[PDB]
Amino acid sequence: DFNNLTKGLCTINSWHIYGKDNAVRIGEDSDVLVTREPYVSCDPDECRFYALSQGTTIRGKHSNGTIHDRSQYRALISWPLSSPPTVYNSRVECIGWSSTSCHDGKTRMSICISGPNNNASAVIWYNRRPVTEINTWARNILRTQESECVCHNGVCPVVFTDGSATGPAETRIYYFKEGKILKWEPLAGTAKHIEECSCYGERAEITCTCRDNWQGSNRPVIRIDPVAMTHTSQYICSPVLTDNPRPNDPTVGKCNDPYPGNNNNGVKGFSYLDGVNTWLGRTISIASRSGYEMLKVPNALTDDKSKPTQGQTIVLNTDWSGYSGSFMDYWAEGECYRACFYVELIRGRPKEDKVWWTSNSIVSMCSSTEFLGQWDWPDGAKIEYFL
Amino acid sequence: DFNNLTKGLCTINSWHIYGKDNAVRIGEDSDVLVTREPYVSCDPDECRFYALSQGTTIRGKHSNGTIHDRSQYRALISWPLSSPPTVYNSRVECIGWSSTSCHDGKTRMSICISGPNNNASAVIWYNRRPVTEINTWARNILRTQESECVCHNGVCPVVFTDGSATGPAETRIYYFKEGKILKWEPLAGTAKHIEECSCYGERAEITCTCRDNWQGSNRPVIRIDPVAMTHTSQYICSPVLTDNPRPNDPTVGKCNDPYPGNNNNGVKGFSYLDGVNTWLGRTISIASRSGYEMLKVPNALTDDKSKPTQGQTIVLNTDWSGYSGSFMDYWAEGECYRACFYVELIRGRPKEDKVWWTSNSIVSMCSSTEFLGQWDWPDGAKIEYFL
Amino acid sequence: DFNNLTKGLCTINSWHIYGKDNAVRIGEDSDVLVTREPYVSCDPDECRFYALSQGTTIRGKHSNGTIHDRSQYRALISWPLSSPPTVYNSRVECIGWSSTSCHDGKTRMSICISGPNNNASAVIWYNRRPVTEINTWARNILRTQESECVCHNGVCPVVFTDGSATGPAETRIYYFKEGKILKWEPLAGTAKHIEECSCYGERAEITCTCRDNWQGSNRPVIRIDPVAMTHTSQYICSPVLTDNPRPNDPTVGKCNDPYPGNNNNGVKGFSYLDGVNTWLGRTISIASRSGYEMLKVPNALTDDKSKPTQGQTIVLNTDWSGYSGSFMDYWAEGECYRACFYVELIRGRPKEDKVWWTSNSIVSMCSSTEFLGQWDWPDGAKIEYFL
Amino acid sequence: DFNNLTKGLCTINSWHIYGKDNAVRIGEDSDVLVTREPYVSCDPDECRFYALSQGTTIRGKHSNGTIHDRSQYRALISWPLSSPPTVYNSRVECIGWSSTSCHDGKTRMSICISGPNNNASAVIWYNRRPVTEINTWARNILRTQESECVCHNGVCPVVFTDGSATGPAETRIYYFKEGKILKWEPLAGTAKHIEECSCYGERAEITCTCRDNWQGSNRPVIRIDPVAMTHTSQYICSPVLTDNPRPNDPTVGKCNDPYPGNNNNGVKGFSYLDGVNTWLGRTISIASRSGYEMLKVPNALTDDKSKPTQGQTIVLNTDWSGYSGSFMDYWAEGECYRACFYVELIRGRPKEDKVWWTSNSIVSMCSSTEFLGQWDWPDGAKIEYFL
Ligand SMILES: [Ca+2]
Ligand SMILES: [Ca+2]
Ligand SMILES: [Ca+2]
Ligand SMILES: [Ca+2]
Repeated sequence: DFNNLTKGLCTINSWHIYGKDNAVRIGEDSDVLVTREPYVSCDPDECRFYALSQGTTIRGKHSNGTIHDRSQYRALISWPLSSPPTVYNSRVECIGWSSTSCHDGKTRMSICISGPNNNASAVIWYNRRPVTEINTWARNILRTQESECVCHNGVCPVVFTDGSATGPAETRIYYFKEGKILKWEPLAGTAKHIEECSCYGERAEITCTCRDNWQGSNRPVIRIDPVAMTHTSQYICSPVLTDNPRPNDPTVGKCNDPYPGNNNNGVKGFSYLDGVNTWLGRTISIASRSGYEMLKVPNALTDDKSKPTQGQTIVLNTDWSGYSGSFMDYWAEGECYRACFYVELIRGRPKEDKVWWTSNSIVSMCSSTEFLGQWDWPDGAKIEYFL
Repeated sequence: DFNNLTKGLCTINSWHIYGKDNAVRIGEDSDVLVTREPYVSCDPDECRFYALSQGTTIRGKHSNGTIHDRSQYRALISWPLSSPPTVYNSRVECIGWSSTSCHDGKTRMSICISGPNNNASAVIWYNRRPVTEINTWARNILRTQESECVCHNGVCPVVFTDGSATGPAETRIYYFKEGKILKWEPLAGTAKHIEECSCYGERAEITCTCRDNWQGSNRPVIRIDPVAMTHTSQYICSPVLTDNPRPNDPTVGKCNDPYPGNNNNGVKGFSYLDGVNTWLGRTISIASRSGYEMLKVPNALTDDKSKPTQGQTIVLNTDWSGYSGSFMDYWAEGECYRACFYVELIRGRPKEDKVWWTSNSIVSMCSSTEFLGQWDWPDGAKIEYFL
Repeated sequence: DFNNLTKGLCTINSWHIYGKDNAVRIGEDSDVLVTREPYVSCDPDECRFYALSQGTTIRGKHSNGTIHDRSQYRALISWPLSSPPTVYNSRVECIGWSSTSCHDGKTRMSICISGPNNNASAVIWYNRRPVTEINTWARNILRTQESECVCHNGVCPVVFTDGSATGPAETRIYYFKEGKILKWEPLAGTAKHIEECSCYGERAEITCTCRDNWQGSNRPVIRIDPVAMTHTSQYICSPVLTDNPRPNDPTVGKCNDPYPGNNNNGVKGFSYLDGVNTWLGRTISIASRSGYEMLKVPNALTDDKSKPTQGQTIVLNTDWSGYSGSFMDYWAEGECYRACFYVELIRGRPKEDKVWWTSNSIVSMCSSTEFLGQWDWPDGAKIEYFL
Repeated sequence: DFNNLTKGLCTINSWHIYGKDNAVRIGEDSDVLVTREPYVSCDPDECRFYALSQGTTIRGKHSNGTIHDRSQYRALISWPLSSPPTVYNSRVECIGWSSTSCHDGKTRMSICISGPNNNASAVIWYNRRPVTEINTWARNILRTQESECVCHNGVCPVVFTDGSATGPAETRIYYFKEGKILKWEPLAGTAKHIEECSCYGERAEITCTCRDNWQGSNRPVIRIDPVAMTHTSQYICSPVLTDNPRPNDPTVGKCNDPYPGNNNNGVKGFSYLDGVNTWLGRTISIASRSGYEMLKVPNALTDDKSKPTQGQTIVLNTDWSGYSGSFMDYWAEGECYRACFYVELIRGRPKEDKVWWTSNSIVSMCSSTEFLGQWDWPDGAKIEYFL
């Protein structure tokens, strides 16, 4: 029967290692697939890794050129937790270069976009069969979250953007039930530009922290109500800026406007916005996708002067990071939802020029109410063995 | 309980990418099997890829010579949708160099032919055990559809041809129930020569678009009634000729005779013949198996002057195609049958001489009532990496 | 519930290809295990391939020396029908260099022997746990059938030999129920020496055709009654001699004595002994394990002048064969038991010196009441690609 | 429903080969993972192999350096019995460089420790989700058993040590029920230092034979009562010393004190302590982890002069051994618990310098009431093929 967001977030006093696949390490001498834009997603019975294959192995010759995002040979694949995405164990969800996926309690919905930049289309799959199709409205790179959606009593909303990446675009929230469209609505609120939303849900409310690609160093937030099927957007108020690249943290920041300083760029990220129980993730570098850390900034969403009270380094500044996004095991035992996240560890091009490919591996963490010691969790591949 | 063709075809206003395995790309550095003559086929619970293995990997040395059709080391294998047919994940159905396969609702029937050209035999398997055997009647290359059959309340007919390929031959429609022969009957109607039939069924009627190898540039059609166990054949009337090689489209074409101009050659193909809701597939080239496209030609079967009103390019003329065939997920949700098809993308010999093998990959599409933008879906392997 | 041999043998008017794995072909560029002494065995729900691994891949370096039979790194593995025995898909049954295995209807019993030649022991496994252990009685290479046993209402007898191979030895029939020993009894009847028995059962009777290694060119037969738990032995009377090596067929042969002419050698083989419905298998060569054929010799067991009335060549004399043995799918649909068999196709040492290993692949056939044309089914590997 | 230790140990009159994976042999030309610290563990339905991956294949280049114990790329993986731990078949349990795992009857609990040496933490997983977290108390390499725990009516105790390895440390027995902490208690009794406990349970009592790393050549024993949740410790009295390195066996030994002679070193080991039905395992070498043997020393725990009455060599002194530990199939049929154990066969560094890695394979044995002949069970890899 349909899942229903009835619990709230547990208290996050630190983070524990949840998953880690060591793909590029293992892929130096194994049949692992070149992938990117990963995420994690739970069924009622198991949690899995997810990514867009590039349709080639890392050591395969057809890996030259996989710095490229959109092509005919990309796909949404998933595999067992903490395994590497191999040729022999990966399951294909749908064909496309942009995706999102979520179980509703009864079964799983998966969405893939393919197409030329000016004539793309989404095919919504539900219970492993195609059900609904949508075409470019703005006709400039139709695209979704690149991480899991969230459902509540059968309704699962998904944010798409179609249009420019360095300007005004058209974003829609679609509300699906059983893979079928219930309704959709243009973006509302004060957010200026929306990309790659990272979502979670608790107490019958869904929160997505997204990416303003053309203006904002602070991150927009869509809050969604899955029962009334309406929404609104804003920016995180805090001065602890969490996009990349970004300027340095000011002492005061914006609540309803992009904080300026870098244009036309960002990375996928997330946060858990929960009163004083609020944690933001970010690359440590402001210039580069390097390092990763979590920061406890009470009332970040609302308090425009808020600054960190506690923190945890996940990846050292010397180590390459990348995209990141939220997920929770909604069918786990317990009185509250335990917050989890993942970081994509990009390897290869552009920063690592001596190779001709671009891949990644995954580290995943979840919260603890304990205060656990911290380690750092690098990819751990040695680029020189690929030469 | 037995499946019953009770729905009709949905409205096809365009086609969406359904499946794609990228085998030859992935097989440059993975243990993928050399195969050909693929197809797709659905059980009640999952849809799979199917093909005739050549009993060797692509990079394996025993791949030299796999331009050859009939040998002791060929087999019908199936694998998970959109995976590549690998050594470690493929399931063997039966041993043979010609096949067809279909689930009847209760369980699956698979048919393989093996033998020397003059002493071949079919073994009908049902629920993974061998049940019934048939011997060459004409004693010249007993052969079947090379794509899935169709059932209705337990009866699943299959078209075989035995005899010459460049002349009069003996074709039979066998009607199986539970893997056992109910009846068979010689070919009837006006079709002159029958090979490799592509079949679908709706509203308790089965339509196969086949291949006249010795005369026809227009395609013969067998219509089958699974309740009365009778049939009849014809040719598609339209002048939009859909075999290969073929002459150019005239302004008027044949309904009960082969349209002349090329002898003793063709390729497997298909169509969905549904009033104005009619779509034909073809190679774009008339000379070569190059490119692929779908064309909307209302009343093609009956209207001998019919010409296209809408179209979709699937594979660009610069890209190699090959066989193609129909399938539908008869156990999918919905009020109508959503039409699907697949194209075999041949690589290697004969057209690509620098390698000593011949393999292929698969693209598969299904219909949408939407009007989706179009992309082209090439194999995407780079023949030079095999050198 | 326990299986009960209640049907009789179908009429065998010819043989159809049942299974074929092409392992050595595929193993030239895949991770396939060096094996030997294969067989086939059916559960209620699926039929599988079985063999003794040598604990190395064919292309692996540790394959030098696998001409050797008994070592610490051998095991009974099984795998899906017609796949090759690969590292990633094979299931280990037990550890040993001699084996037999059979499902009793409720679950499967598997028996492996390991040890030094003078201190060997059998461990009987039942439902994948070890249950019963037996030690060398004669203390000279304890050994079993190397093909599947047969059960009836829970009782499954197994023939072991312990002792000399070129002389008098001690053979016992053990009767197991639920993996536990019910009873055992020394060999009886007129057979002089027993090795590697190939067994089948019909109408509550079990027939094993075995191998007299020190004297007989004609094959001994143990007939077993699974209800009374007694047995008796004999030789096949016919002059169509079916061991190897062997002299030429005389016009008259022995019923209760070894036919003389070659000493201290043989190969595993089988027959189906059923009135006029009797078929014997043999290598075509008398000198070498070359070629394979089936022969219809009515009343072979009893009629000491019987000579062939029909035949089928399975492997041409120019192609290497090896061991062979019987099996039937006792849970198949139908009024009679359809007779099946397999041939081991040995490759490498001794006959093929340029390589340093010894492996094999499998062809398997079952009967038809039809008269099917015949093909020949060689291994099909090309020894020169291993150089 | 929860498992309940209600049977007692069967009579062990000898040992039979239970499992053997030949990983390093097979890993010379297959995608097998570098691992160490293995063990075996049974679910209600199957028994599996377990080990800490090093996140690389043996032939992979990232295997240089895997002599190292604690890193970010290690994990607890399990795989099917007697298979090798491959990239494509291994299941990841949790992320860490120290572990233990046991099914309680209802489902399985797995515990992994990760961290820097001074800020480590345990995450207790239960039914494949994380549930409970514990932090370093002594802040010097938090560590567990490196072999399976044991449960009784839902309570499963686990021994951890935190502190120095060559001195006084802090050891705790935690008692888990449903993955949650019931209670814990500091170490008690006369044992001086505790590491890597090997545990079994019979008649509602749990016995762990552990390792005193700084003083004892004789092995400490924790006996645990899972109903009262208390414990006590001691040393095995016997003079047949079973650590390594160790001095030579005296004629008399300690019951409540470490027997002196080697400092600050040992290996994981085990024993089954059962009146006269008592068997100890040990390396044959006193200097080196070489060879392995079992010894029957009646009343070893209590009788401080006890010396062997029977024995079995498992691995010859010329062959490398390593860790060892106990397990039993608590859900096996029968009136008593059949005692099993495993030996880790280390290959590579330190003793085998010409390679740059360190891996192992597994041999596993269980008891028989029979008196079975003995074989020796070496790794069987040939280090020269890795050069
Ligand atoms: Ca930005
Ligand atoms: Ca033609
Ligand atoms: Ca003989
Ligand atoms: Ca010690």
